[PDB]
Amino acid sequence: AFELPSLPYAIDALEPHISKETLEFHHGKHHNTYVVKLNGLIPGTKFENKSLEEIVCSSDGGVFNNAAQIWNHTFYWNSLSPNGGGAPTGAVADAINAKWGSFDAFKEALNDKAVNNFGSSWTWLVKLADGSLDIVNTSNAATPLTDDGVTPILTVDLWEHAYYIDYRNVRPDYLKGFWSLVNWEFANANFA
Amino acid sequence: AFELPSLPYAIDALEPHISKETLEFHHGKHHNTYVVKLNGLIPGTKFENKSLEEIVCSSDGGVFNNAAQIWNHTFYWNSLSPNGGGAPTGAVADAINAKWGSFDAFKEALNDKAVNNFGSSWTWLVKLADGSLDIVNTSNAATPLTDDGVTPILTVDLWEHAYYIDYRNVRPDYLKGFWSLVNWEFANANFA
Ligand SMILES: OC[C@H]1O[C@H](O[C@H]2O[C@H](CO)[C@@H](O)[C@H](O)[C@H]2O)[C@H](O)[C@@H](O)[C@@H]1O
Ligand SMILES: OC[C@H]1O[C@H](O[C@H]2O[C@H](CO)[C@@H](O)[C@H](O)[C@H]2O)[C@H](O)[C@@H](O)[C@@H]1O
Ligand SMILES: [Fe+3]
Ligand SMILES: [Fe+3]
Repeated sequence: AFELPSLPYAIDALEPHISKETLEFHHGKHHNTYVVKLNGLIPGTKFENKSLEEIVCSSDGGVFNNAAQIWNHTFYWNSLSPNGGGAPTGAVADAINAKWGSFDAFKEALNDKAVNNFGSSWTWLVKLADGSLDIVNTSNAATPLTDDGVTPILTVDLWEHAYYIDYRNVRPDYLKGFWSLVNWEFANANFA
Repeated sequence: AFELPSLPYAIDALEPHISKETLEFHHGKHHNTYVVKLNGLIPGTKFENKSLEEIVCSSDGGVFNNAAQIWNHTFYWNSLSPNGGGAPTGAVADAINAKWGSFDAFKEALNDKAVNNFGSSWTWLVKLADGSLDIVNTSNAATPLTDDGVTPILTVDLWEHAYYIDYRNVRPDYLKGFWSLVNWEFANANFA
């Protein structure tokens, strides 16, 4: 069966941006529930012996909601880092300049998409088939991982459990936290 | 310009089921925000002079998300009361018996609809064209108000801000608070 990946850092490693408690519920409870829920759904079904990605790329309903959420979340914890934040670097920094003209322009473009992403959703930095960076929003469990020629680069969870303990209703404050945490390294690895 | 309706009871009136804080953020911030956003979008569009209900039955995208959320929320506040909870009464109680056989059947039915309502959503007790009761789920800002022949009776907000402060990730606990607060007098008024 599937297992809950270990967090890539200490539970308080992302303080003061994302709290030890948010990580305890978000990773320890929510992510974990998606994993039990998927395990509880695959016994004696096609998805029996398949990899997570194989499953998301081939299901609908409950199996997809749960599998995608497991993948989307693991992608999310990686998008954050106790040593991330600040100016982008290497190849990603450059492709962001190619696309938006500047990092600041990219930042404002992402924020806009994220604050306005209606309901439980996800906002992604992606690499397109033409090799260019773009920002796309997904709702609930939808993930670009299932889009041909689209390479997820980074993601921001916008379901309210991701920031309500720490920022209540103000997404902009949460996003301020994300930019302090952004894992550019994970970003460049995915990009290249 | 639309306005934030006043809360039907004191901010601590739903304690311990729904805290003073949830109400301050939920009613005082979340709901207020929809009001300001729709008030910001109507000017210069074919909605300027229409009623809230008129807007939500004819709008799209942003104007709809907003107007509907205002309607849904106003309905939601009325579905709770410091003097509600417990067994259904009068007309609604007997209709529940007619459809589900027993109040408990109805209840287990509804809880199951609500608990599995993926992402931001609403679970509704609606009165159908045939005169019977049914439970239906909408996601994000969708509302049965836009379905002809379908009269909305009660609703439970399932967006996470509605319960996270008080219950974190456990919707069933939230639902326990909802059944302690159900406003049967409002349900019966809408049914009659
Ligand atoms: O995994 C169970 C089902 O979850 C989804 O359906 C639920 O959530 C929807 C909103 O996201 C509701 O409208 C619906 O009423 C719920 O049952 C999923 O779409 C279903 O295919 C799953 O079977
Ligand atoms: O009012 C702004 C827009 O809100 C919705 O679209 C946003 O939220 C969607 C998810 O619910 C995202 O997919 C989308 O990218 C966001 O822009 C609404 O559907 C749009 O019509 C509104 O313009
Ligand atoms: Fe999440
Ligand atoms: Fe709400």
